[PDB]
Amino acid sequence: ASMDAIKKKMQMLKLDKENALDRAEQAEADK
Amino acid sequence: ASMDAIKKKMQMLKLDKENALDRAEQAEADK
Amino acid sequence: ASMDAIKKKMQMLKLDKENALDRAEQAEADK
Amino acid sequence: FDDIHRKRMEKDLNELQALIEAHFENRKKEEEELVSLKDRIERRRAERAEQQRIRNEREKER
Amino acid sequence: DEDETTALVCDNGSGLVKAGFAGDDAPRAVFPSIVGRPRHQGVMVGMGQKDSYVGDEAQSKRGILTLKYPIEHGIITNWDDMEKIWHHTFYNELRVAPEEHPTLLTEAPLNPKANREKMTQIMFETFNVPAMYVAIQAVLSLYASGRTTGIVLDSGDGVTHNVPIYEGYALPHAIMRLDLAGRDLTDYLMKILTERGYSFVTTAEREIVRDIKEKLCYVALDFENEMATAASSSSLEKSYELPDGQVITIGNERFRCPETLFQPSFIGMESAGIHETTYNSIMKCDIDIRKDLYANNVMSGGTTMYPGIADRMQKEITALAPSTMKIKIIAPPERKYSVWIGGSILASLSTFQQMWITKQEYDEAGPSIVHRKCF
Amino acid sequence: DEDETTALVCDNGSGLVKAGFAGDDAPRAVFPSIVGRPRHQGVMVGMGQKDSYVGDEAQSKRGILTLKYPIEHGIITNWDDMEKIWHHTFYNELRVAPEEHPTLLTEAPLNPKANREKMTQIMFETFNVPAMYVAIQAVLSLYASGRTTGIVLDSGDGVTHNVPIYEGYALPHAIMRLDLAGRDLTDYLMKILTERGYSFVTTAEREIVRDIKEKLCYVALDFENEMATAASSSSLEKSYELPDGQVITIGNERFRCPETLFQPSFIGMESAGIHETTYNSIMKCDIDIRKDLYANNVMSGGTTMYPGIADRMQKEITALAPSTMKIKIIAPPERKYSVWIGGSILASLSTFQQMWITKQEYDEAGPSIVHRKCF
Amino acid sequence: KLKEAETRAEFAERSVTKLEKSIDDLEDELYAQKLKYKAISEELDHALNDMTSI
Amino acid sequence: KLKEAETRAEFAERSVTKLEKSIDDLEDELYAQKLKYKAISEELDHALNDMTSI
Ligand SMILES: Nc1ncnc2c1ncn2[C@@H]1O[C@H](COP(=O)(O)OP(=O)(O)O)[C@@H](O)[C@H]1O
Ligand SMILES: Nc1ncnc2c1ncn2[C@@H]1O[C@H](COP(=O)(O)OP(=O)(O)O)[C@@H](O)[C@H]1O
Repeated sequence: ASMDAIKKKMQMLKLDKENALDRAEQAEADK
Repeated sequence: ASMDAIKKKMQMLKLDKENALDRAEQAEADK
Repeated sequence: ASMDAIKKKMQMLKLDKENALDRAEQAEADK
Repeated sequence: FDDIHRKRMEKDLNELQALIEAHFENRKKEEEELVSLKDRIERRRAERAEQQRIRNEREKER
Repeated sequence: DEDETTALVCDNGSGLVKAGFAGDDAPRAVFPSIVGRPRHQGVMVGMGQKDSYVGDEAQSKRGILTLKYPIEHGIITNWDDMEKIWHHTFYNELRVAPEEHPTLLTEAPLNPKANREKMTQIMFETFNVPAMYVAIQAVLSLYASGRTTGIVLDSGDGVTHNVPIYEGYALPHAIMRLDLAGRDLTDYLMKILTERGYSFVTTAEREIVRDIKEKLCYVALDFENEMATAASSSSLEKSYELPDGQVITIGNERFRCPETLFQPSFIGMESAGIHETTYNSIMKCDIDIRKDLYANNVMSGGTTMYPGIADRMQKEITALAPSTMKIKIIAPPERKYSVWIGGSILASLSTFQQMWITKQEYDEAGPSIVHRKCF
Repeated sequence: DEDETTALVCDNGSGLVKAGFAGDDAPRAVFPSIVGRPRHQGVMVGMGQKDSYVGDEAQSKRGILTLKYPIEHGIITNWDDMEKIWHHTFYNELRVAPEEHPTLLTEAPLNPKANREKMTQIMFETFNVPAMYVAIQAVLSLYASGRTTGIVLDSGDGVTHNVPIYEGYALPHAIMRLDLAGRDLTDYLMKILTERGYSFVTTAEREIVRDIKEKLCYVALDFENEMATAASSSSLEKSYELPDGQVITIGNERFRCPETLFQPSFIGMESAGIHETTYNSIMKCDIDIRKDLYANNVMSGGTTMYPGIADRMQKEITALAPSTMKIKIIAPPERKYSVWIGGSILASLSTFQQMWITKQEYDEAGPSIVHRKCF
Repeated sequence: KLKEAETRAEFAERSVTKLEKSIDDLEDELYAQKLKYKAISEELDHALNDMTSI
Repeated sequence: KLKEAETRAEFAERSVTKLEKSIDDLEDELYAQKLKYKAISEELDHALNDMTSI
């Protein structure tokens, strides 16, 4: 019975982190 | 129970995504 | 007749002496 | 220095999980035990109350 | 009966209703804010008899009436009784009709907004006034006394406001609104006269005590010394004649009541007294303000008319205040009725004719408009 | 209870006192900085009753007490009351008598020397503490947050200090001390709730308003837009339960009070707000300092826990700051509780054992010694 | 004394059966709160442990 | 009859006293149920209304 706010944002903020982490590694490799 | 799980997971993810994002932005921005 | 003459003369003189005194005190106090 | 911060997160997250569990479980144990107990106390009191009401009616006839 | 559309001015407080027209120097008439109702069953037939009586009618027939005041420590709650008070004030005394005149009413700066909204609503919807303006009692108190700078000490029947104004500007953080007033003194005097063997608990008894207070009371410059002699000798006693021929002799109660203004603990109030609130309202202002406010503590409202009150407060403020600087209380004879006069001054200023809510803007917006248009 | 002479640590504000022991990462107890005294005459006999109540006792028995705060704008003005607070704070709840343990007390960087001298004198002459130190609150906040660099905003009940520190060095020429604080925010809320029909003038009432503020208020990321809707519709109102079962409903006042931090003119304060205060400290530091201070706005003290404040302070500085530059706020959940924690960190650092004033040096020099030894 | 005692026996017993009833009617309605306020809040907290598992 | 009526009046008075105590306790329990329920339902409505970003 998750509250949508917590489920949706925990996953989205988790994804911002994972995506940003991969972007940091990727961009760092480029730079 | 107030959302104690969230209060801490919230801090964890906001900090982790912000740090990962700061890394993503720097990784590219450093050129 | 309550002392109507006095009620007003009283206000006149208390105000006039207080103002004159305030002036006397300032006139010297200003140095 | 940064190890202090890591230690703080280690204790806070070990505490968080201990707490999510303790917060919930201490209430579920105390609370469900309390209602189960007092649901029974409530029923037993209601039964006794009915029995006393009956006893009072019987004495009134006596 | 007026030959010009002069604004009507009225101070509708918890005590008295003061009214007249803008441009005069005094209210034309003053009477209590009272609507009275019979507390008995009628037995004679063809006796007339109203359901309710207003102002002087309420007091004149009070022997069988319970008397109520629609304004509670500065706010209007019983607007229906106030409609009757206004109708009486305007039509049976001033002989004016708000429909043909703009109207100015007034309240304290920290008075709940509901008061200004309800006064605006009734004058526009039941009296059809062409315009309205709710004024600040502090503004009007300084206009009447002749100051742009000073502390308004409006110590009347409802509430004491204590507001510093500098060069025409409010210094609102320093306002010390205090729940200490002339209304509490009437009830306190009823209780200490009970201590003397003359119990007072009913409306008639309350009106008797309000009359005793208004005619016999004072505060004195030195309370403890006045107390020591009043408590020891008949030489400081004064009698009062009651409506029914009874005589009450009053001693130190004559000042112990009024002293509550300096010692609020007498009525269970958590307060240091009116002189400290005056002092602190100045002390919270900048030092280039304080020099002008301490020299201009200005009295308005009732209780300011008690012997020793201006000297009593000036002494206490001076004792709390720093030296070199001068501390003074302004306490003009136009006391208790000076806010009305200030209303006349404001209502008649050329610079004020753009401040009116008209009966156009009012209906488009509703009564909440007063909250944006007046101040 | 303790097996070592660990220092005891307290952060004593104009609001509350946080207390625990050196070496921990949290206070063990919190007390309000309050000493209460009865304002009524006892009638019954044998009901106990203290001359004064301290901390939580003062609030629990507050129905008939006047409640006073010994600390104002960062300093102790009443140290007899602080001695009762410290006995209670150190011995009754933490269970440690200072006689056998060093004590650390805190102050703002420009806090009057008289206050650090009394804090030192009291613990040495009344509590016989073996050693003392008076710490800078900004130092303590940076230790707790893991920083050596940043602008410390200690925005509590007393005074906002605003001090830049870089690589552990003070940059005093860039301090923007401001007499704008949480106590003033509460006073403003009392006045605007009065406008809504809920006047608060007594101690019990003052404590209710402080409770309303702490539970209902926020700053908002965008005040004017938040107010435009809150002042227009019930959809942004929140109720609060008053102690007697009555309720109060609050709209834009819910955020207008906290807004005084950004708009000090609401309380008559000559200030552009806490974000320009912060910005100017960064601006006044050397050009190779500024980048690290823009990236480290440090949140400590009260008011830092209003909703929207962490996001609002970063946005407001970003709006004043040059483009390209990264503006960052340090505002974790452990925000503000950073000053108590730092007291614990400092007291227990091995590099700080030589900084303790012993009760040797103290008696030879007297309390003025703190000015020579603490920093 | 008997009429008063009998009247009081009735009033006191009436108060007893009135209170036993208001108490039952109290407790019974009260247990409903008692059994559902904790179970609702308890299951809410149970659910929270799971609600927060994301 | 009086001793019996007094026994009933006093029995019932003692019993009503116990019942009155049961009510006082019951109401305190009720308040605890309501207050805890209120606190939980509200702490969650507010915790979730403010803690929306995760
Ligand atoms: N002789 C008097 N001495 C002191 N106060 C008086 C005297 N006569 C009338 N008053 C008081 O004036 C008060 C009327 O309130 P008022 O001051 O006119 O309202 P406002 O505060 O708006 O000016 C009443 O409490 C009344 O008892
Ligand atoms: N979450 C919050 N909401 C509203 N106001 C707060 C909050 N937390 C703290 N404050 C306010 O901050 C003040 C407390 O001052 P504080 O800085 O915490 O002293 P200290 O330095 O010992 O920590 C009080 O006026 C309190 O109302």
